[PDB]
Amino acid sequence: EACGYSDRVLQLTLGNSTITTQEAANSVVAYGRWPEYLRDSEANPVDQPTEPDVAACRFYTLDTVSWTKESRGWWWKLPDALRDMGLFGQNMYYHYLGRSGYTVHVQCNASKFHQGALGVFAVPEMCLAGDS
Amino acid sequence: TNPLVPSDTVQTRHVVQHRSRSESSIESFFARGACVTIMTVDNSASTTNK
Repeated sequence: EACGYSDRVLQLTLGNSTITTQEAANSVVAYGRWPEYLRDSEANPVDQPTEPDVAACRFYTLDTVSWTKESRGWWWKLPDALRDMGLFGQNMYYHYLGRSGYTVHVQCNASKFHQGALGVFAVPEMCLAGDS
Repeated sequence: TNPLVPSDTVQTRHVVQHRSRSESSIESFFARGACVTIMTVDNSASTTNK
């Protein structure tokens, strides 16, 4: 853009929360499918759904972890990582069934004199191996 | 028997129903060969008592 706009600079707003970034590498939409509500043709439970909207569809920040020379990596599962997050977690535990999409924003700044590369992966059905 | 459906007693959403009763029709219920008997015969030499 001749009037200024760029790939690296984004603003995301959901509910009462806004994220800004001046050093992005674009955004990814998994399998090219944007989150959506359940369609009537695909519906299954017959009862009137609860849709929390802005109360639950907002940005929750989890605990900041720390990257070092010895870090081997970190993992999280959804919805589990959000189970205690405000009105989302509450709606989650009061109902037998639920579905959700997510905007995941991973934040890690450093300096022009640091180096390193983090691979951020969203895995469908991420079954992990046990210790036995 | 009271012909009620869920929208009669609870708030329902709209659902486009795909399920069918195809397999529980009377034909479909009985469309299986079933064992009704086992008959025993043999081929031995017929002798004065047996």
